[PDB]
Amino acid sequence: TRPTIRPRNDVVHKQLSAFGQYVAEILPKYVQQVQVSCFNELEIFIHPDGVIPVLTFLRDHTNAQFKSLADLTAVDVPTRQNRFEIVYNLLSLRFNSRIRVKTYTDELTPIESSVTVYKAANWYEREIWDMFGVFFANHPDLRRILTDYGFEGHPFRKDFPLSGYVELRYDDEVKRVVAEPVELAQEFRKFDLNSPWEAFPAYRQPPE
Amino acid sequence: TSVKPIFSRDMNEAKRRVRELYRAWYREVPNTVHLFQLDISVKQGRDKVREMFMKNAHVTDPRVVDLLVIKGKMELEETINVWKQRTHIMRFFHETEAPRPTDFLSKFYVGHDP
Amino acid sequence: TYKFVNMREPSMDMKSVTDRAAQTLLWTELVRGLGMTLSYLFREPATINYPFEKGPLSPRFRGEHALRRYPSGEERCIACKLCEAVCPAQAITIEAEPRADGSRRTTRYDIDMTKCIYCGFCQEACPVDAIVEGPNFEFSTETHEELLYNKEKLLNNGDKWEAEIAANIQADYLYR
Amino acid sequence: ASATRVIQLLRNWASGRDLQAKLQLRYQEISKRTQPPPKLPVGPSHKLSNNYYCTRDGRREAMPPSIVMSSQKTEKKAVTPAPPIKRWELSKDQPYL
Amino acid sequence: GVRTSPTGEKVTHTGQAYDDGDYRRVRFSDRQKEVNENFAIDLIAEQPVSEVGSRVISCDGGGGALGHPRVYINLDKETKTGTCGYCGLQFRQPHH
Amino acid sequence: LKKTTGLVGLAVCETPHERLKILYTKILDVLGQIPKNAAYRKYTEQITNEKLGMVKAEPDVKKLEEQLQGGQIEEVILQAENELSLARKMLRWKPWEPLVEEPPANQWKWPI
Amino acid sequence: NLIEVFVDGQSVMVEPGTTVLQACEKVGMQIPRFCYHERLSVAGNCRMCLVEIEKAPKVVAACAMPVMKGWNILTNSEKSKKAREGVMEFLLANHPLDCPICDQGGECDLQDQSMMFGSDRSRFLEGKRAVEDKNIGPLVKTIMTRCIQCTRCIRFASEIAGVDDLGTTGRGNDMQVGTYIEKMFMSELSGNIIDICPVGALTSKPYAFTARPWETRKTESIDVMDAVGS
Amino acid sequence: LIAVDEKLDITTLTGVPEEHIKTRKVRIFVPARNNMQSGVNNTKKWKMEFDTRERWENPLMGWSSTADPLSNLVLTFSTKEDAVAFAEKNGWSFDVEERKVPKPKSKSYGANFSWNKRTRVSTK
Ligand SMILES: CCCCCCCC/C=C\CCCCCCCC(=O)O[C@H](COC(=O)CCCCCCC/C=C/CCCCCCCC)COP(=O)(O)OCCN
Ligand code: SF4
Ligand code: SF4
Ligand code: SF4
Ligand code: SF4
Ligand code: FES
Ligand SMILES: [Mg+2]
Ligand SMILES: [Zn+2]
Repeated sequence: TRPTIRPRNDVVHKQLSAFGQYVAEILPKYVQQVQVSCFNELEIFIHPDGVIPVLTFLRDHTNAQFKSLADLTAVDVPTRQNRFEIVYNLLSLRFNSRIRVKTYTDELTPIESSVTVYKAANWYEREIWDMFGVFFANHPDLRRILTDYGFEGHPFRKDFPLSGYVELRYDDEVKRVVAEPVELAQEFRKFDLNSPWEAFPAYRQPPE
Repeated sequence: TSVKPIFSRDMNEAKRRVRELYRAWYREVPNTVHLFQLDISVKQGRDKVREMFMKNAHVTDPRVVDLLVIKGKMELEETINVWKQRTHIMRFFHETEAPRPTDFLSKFYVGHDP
Repeated sequence: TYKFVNMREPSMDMKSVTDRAAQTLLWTELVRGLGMTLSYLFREPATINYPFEKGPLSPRFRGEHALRRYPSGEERCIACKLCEAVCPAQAITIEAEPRADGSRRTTRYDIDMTKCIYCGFCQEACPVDAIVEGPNFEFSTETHEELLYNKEKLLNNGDKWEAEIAANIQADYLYR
Repeated sequence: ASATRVIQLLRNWASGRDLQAKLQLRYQEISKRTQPPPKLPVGPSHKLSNNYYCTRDGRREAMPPSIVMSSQKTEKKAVTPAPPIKRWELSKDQPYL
Repeated sequence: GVRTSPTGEKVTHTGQAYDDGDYRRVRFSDRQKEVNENFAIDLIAEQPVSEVGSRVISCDGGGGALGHPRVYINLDKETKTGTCGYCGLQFRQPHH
Repeated sequence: LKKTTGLVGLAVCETPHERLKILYTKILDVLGQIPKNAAYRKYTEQITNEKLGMVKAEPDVKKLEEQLQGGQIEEVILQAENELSLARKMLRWKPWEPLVEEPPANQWKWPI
Repeated sequence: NLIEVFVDGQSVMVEPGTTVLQACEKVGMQIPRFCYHERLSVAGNCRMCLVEIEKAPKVVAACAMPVMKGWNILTNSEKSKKAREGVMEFLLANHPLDCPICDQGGECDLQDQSMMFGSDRSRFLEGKRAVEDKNIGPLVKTIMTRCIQCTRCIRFASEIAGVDDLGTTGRGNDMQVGTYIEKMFMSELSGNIIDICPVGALTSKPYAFTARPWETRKTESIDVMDAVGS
Repeated sequence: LIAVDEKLDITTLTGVPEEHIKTRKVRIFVPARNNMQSGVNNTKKWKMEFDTRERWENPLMGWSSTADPLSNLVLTFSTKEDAVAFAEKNGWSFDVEERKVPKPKSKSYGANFSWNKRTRVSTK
């Protein structure tokens, strides 16, 4: 045996691969890619305007009853033309499975709101808008959810500073809390941790 | 190229939306001054609304203008519903920040900032 | 497997109907709750007589920080900055230089106790058992500045608490 | 605990149980605060031979995800993400409360 | 071994002492300066030098797993003592 | 025949077989408007004929629920309705067409 | 003309005389190394760059072995991994437990390559070797118990700085690097032995104990002490 | 779909202050290899970082203070073109440094033992 190595499940890997091929065949218009990670997670990369068709299919189809939306989030990758990557995590209770659907967008391109498919998408898309700046087209009530009232900027973008630009204090002259430019008594000490030696050859990129 | 229009297909429709939002913000300043019990004048509030509208006057992209009017509408509805406090309304005015020097000699005397 | 938490139906015999009617008219379950509260009244309270009685603690407890010494009196800290590296909250500030005898020793060792999250990573990462999180937990101050400890304060804490710190480390060092 | 026989009887009658059997205050039944020293085990990788890290390296066996289908790159039966979940069985210990 | 600056302020084991014209001395008015009296340099100098009859010795600081990482010190230079640099402990070979 | 389905908001159906036959027939009728070569049409037609054959061969409700493996017969009816709605929408969306557009050159490359 | 070799089955066109290490570098693979520097001559004594060829029963020194036509270099094979683990085991077997008091700290090649290419456990149940510390002037601090005898400082001194005052005295496990006499290694290019020494055997004396590599921020500027503009 | 021919500009939407948009010059570069180690894995990607601003010493505790929000902000890009496009759309000034790669070198072990050339080494 190998006590310290995580065991694999080739049966589940095969089942997920088969279902990925199934979905890719059923929806050729939008599905761009299908992957299965080696810890058995199915991932479907679609064109950004197939969000409603693909999600409605994955929710209503008899062989894919993904009735529950576990999560909805975005990832900011500045090096891409479409920096923002919208991620949908679906759970199928009927087949005891989970799926992931991935979409891309940038600052000025809206993504169709999926509140007509899942009701949790309401607050999930409000948070995505608030924290990343992604606009969702037909959203019942799209506004800030987590940031302070009047907060300027979207803090989860990679180019946003960790401590932001303004900070609050109470001013006795005006008898109210005021917003003033940030100024740190001890500046955050940035550590360079990355080792100059390659760790995982299996992910080595071509020299190009 | 052929980019997806968010709300407006041309700059004229974006200008129309900007004018509608300006009318909405202009007609709400008296109510805001009354409800929040601010010590400013209605003229000061309208001048601030014009100034905030006018610092985006250089934008020539209909999509950026659509996003600006979307955010302006959101922050108008925060004011109308009294979700904001007097704190934020007065944060629009920077009444506590010291006057930052703008000439080379004053900046040179003060410190190392460009 | 599963079970139903509320899926039973009442019996409709005349005796059961009369019993339920008596419970409705004569507040039987309400009196039962009264009896439970009275039972608790005649039980013994669980309150300790602080500050003359203290709650139980263990050798693993993480309280106020301290810098230790060798039995010779020499400081254990060698200014290796592993605690500064591992500190989640960035609450440790360290600056070092060669001492007059050439030792690798700290000149500045600060811990912001208002930034510290009392996680104990610094004493896990210390290779010489210099920085420890002692047993003291009653060190509340009246001003914020008094909570920004420096090297003199931490060495004073170590000197004051060394006996108990040594005993706790002796008790718990075989689990580490 | 320390209680008069009358008070214990009244407490038992009021609550309808035997409180002395299940007490919420701890009287000398807990472990001693001083214990003998431990001696913990080592593990499976603490041998002096036949123990090469390359044969027990979990991280280096991670792989990039397998590309099932890519756009860039008989009658098939319809599939499901997994076999349908089996119906749960009602508990034998206590099916109903 | 504490020492007093010409301004009356105690000098710490790092040599810190505010200047005469430094305004920051105001913080100690009606209060005190936190200074630890024991100096590690003085105490470790007070420690004696151990003599062992071997070229290489090992020091773990005392206590085993409760000390510092065990290191080996080469006692070949007859003009100086070998110092364990974790704990500052001096060792030597018997001369003469 | 049964008092409850155990699910809040899901009512017991008195005539499950008739409703299932109606729903499956309607689903098959909607699928006839989809192009024959569409992968969606073949798969859901296959599973609908598979389910429709069972509802016409087993008159016992418990045995039918066992054979369908869809939970309860009310859940099966609800899923048939969801499938019918999806079939109509897919007829509107027409997802059998070739890919709308390829992504940019490195849109899914990771790490990056 | 260029010959064709294979690194892990991938074709590379390399000039004759190119070594295995340089061919792997060409395809983007950096072979572990201690004694090899590309600005110095080739020593081949640390044996850290041993790799497996497809049909060769024996591992070769990648830093000193010219590639032959149609060679397949197995950089991540079992033989290569075990060779690296054995070499790292010997090095760490005699190394001292000085990491917290070592300026090389978070920028040590012994540490990084031990975390990447070595085993995570020690089989050494003996006593370690302790080496007397030499003195070569006010700039470079020598703690020679950490030396791994890679002879980079000797090659650098000689070839680059034209000073032949460094060498190895004795032989066997008791081989030492130094001057054999109390002589100071003073040269206008003396800190580069601080740079090229992979371990904390040679460290900067002005910089001693002041900081750690992760703390520091790096600003890329140029030198103004002379008109070279380094 | 609509056609608009403009340079992308999102400064009005990012919420950055005007001074931190207009007075900032970022440096697009590939990091230089740390000379203390022989690894080359940190020289793969392009970095974007801002110009250094003032840091002073705190009167209490003597810590290092700052008033520059963008002091610790470092962005990672796979290509110079990506980094430049990001800087341009965010409106910062930028200076680009061309990547420096070591030139190929001719290494020969047998050169250590030349019969008539100076490459013969005096020691091993
Ligand atoms: C010879 C012929 C004689 C003819 C007379 C016959 C009368 C004798 C029999 C009838 C007597 C019935 C008792 C009357 C009081 C009944 C009140 C009642 O309606 O019961 C409860 C209502 O009462 C309550 O719920 C009480 C709630 C508040 C309880 C909190 C405090 C009570 C606990 C303290 C105990 C009080 C002890 C009283 C002491 C008095 C000392 C002066 C029913 O309400 P629900 O259960 O919600 O359902 C009704 C609709 N489905
Ligand atoms: S306990 Fe945790 S947060 Fe506190 S100083 Fe130690 S490492 Fe930092
Ligand atoms: S980890 Fe320990 S020895 Fe290292 S700097 Fe911190 S307190 Fe000092
Ligand atoms: S040279 Fe490297 S491995 Fe050796 S003690 Fe120093 S940091 Fe540790
Ligand atoms: S002192 Fe450093 S450079 Fe010289 S041989 Fe030893 S490890 Fe190599
Ligand atoms: S790097 Fe090749 S043997 Fe040292
Ligand atoms: Mg070095
Ligand atoms: Zn020691």
